[PDB]
Amino acid sequence: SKARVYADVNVLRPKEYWDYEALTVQWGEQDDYEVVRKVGRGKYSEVFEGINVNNNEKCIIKILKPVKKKKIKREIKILQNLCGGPNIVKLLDIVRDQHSKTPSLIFEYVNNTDFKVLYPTLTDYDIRYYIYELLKALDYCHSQGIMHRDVKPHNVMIDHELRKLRLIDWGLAEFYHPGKEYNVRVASRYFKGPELLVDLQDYDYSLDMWSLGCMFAGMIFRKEPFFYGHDNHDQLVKIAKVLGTDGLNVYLNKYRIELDPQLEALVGRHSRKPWLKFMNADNQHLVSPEAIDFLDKLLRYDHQERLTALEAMTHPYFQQVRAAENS
Ligand SMILES: O=c1c2c(O)cccc2oc2c([N+](=O)[O-])ccc(O)c12
Repeated sequence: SKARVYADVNVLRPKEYWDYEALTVQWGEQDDYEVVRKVGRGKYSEVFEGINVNNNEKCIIKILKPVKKKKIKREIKILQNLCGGPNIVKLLDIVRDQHSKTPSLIFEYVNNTDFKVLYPTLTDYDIRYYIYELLKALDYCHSQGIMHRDVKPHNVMIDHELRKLRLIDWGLAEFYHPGKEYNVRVASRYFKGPELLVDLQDYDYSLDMWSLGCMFAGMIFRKEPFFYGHDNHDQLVKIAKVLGTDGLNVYLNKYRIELDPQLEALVGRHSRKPWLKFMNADNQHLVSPEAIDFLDKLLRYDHQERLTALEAMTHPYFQQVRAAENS
């Protein structure tokens, strides 16, 4: 399997663009940034809000708790290559953290409003708008030969007041190379694509489109997460209970994949459950034929059948967003 788009991006670029291991950081000075308070944590990162001592503006300080250095260079190299892209967080500086020998990434400040409180208030139009903004970020990073691999509400910061969106945490992001087999223990459980769950390792940018689909489904149906599995095996079961096993079967057959016996039994057999079956009084104001058509084209077992970020952006669902933009 290989990406249907942007497959040769890293093939055409200098080895220095994607060879993150050869990266040598220009360590800045730690006293240049002052921590003001904690704001959260990734899987292996402590995040704080700070202030640049020199120019007094606000910044974000992400201390990469022991991640592994190979992994630290990867994230830095990717952030450097993506800086300036639409709706992508911007890396301003890189320093050493006193309490530890942990690198510490300084980002431009991003005001975010917790999605758990924000999402319930978004109107039909707001959802179209923000998803389109997120799509701009994905088509951009894909066009630059990079897969984010951890798309989820938690990594999409939105300033609802200024209507600004930023795709964050590129700690699991990677460079796409045709035919390469990647690790499947990426992304967060609820947003893991079928490829990660059946061990199809030569996956590509399309993985992000599945995760986007999961986020989108949770938003329009007001059910988060939309696929609520309790472990990776159960996650595939939850997906199969909605998309049906008929399609799962065609997929496994196409890619010559054999589900282990345990997982195959857990999956069982299920008929497809119509998207409209998920509509109720709480989400009626968000479920429209265009929303469902767009969603349907994202949540496909076959990663090769999913919309690309560029195609997604031209879907009629976003027609008003584009119209408004062309002015
Ligand atoms: O990983 C990040 C992150 C995280 O894991 C958990 C909670 C907040 C975060 O914020 C970030 C911000 N930010 O808030 O501007 C910028 C870049 C990042 O990588 C992160």
